[PDB]
Amino acid sequence: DIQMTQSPSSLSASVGDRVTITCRSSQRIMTYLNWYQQKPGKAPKLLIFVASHSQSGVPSRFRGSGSETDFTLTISGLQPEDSATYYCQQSFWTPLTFGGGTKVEIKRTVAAPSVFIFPPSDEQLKSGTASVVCLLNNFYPREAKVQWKVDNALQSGNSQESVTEQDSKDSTYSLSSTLTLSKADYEKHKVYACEVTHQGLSSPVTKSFNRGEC
Amino acid sequence: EVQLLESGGGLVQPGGSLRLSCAASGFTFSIYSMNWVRQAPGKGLEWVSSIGSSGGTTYYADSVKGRFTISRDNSKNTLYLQMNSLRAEDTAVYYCAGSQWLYGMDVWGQGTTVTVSSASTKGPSVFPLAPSSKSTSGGTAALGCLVKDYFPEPVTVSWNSGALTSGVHTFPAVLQSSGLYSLSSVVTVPSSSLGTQTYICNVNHKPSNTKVDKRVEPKSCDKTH
Repeated sequence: DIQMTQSPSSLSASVGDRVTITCRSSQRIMTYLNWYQQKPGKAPKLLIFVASHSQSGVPSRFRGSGSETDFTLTISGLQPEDSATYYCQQSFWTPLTFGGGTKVEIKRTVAAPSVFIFPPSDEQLKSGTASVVCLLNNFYPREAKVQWKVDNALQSGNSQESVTEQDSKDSTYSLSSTLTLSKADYEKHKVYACEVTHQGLSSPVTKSFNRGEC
Repeated sequence: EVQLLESGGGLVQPGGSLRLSCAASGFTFSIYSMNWVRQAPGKGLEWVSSIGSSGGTTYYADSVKGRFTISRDNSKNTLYLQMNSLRAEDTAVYYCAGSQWLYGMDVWGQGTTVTVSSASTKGPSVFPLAPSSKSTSGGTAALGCLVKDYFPEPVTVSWNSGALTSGVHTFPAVLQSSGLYSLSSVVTVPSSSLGTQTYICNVNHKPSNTKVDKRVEPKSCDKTH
């Protein structure tokens, strides 16, 4: 099999920067190599084919080069919507093989998360398990820590986190921290708070609510 | 438009079968060589099989060789993938991609997800995320939808049935210890319009028949209830 190895595997660049992705084939594939862009969770899209040729409609800032064993994708003037994973795939010989991929993250200024906290719904309180969600919205960088508090008692091991993929417009991230408790354990306490510690926050932000108050 | 639409995926127990179907419209299907390319969760793109435009000339990755059988019906403009003797690693989202000769795959479908597990299907419970009485960041208030206790992936959340896509953040599914998944879908809207606008999350889980439209609304919060 013809083996495709891409470098680097992941990188971070500012809007307007030049990024260069390298693709190497274990055998000579001539010029038949394709670059694919894939936004996270979405379908891949053909960018370059026969290594130098832009697909119709593709932004001109994507430029492929290289031949034989050595190939390069150059993104000139990086744009926010360029946040994605890129793959090279050889068409020269069967079986068709892709590269491992290159994850391109957009580097922007540090942005503080907007924190909202949602009590469990009345309907969920019927299920014997209560979930309270903390929303960290539109922040950079991706690193954050949610400190869950119940009656000021510290909580650990009861929470799970999801983080969205980078936004294609403002290049920010959003995070959700879900605190899972039993209904009886939820009704015994009063104050529920999530303390968010982030680089863009001088001191931690805390959003809180009282169990019965609202 | 140029459309490839995949169907026939879902939950299947290890060792069983399934038939993936891909229908083409808006381009000449007769002259296009069709491909299947899957993506395992967290993994990269993997080419599984492809078929020549004339049909009858097929190729397979050494992974699925002998198990998967690719076919096309040009009268129906449909590409088929028959997946037999499935394993756990075959779990992935499967794309069909059209390509012309060696020029690469220029036409892609939306993808269909194939889950291979011995666990039964389960439908989600959909709970509202009620916006707070203040929620003053400025005019922006946050509200959302909670989708919990379902299996397998994926689930489809829309807000007001595709009418409001702006500010919508639907988080990746978290696998719980119960073996099921959960995720939330949230949106930021003007706080002054909370009482004026009706906000509804439309959740759809294909492995079950579950389709739920949950109206999200604020409450009094003075007396709660």
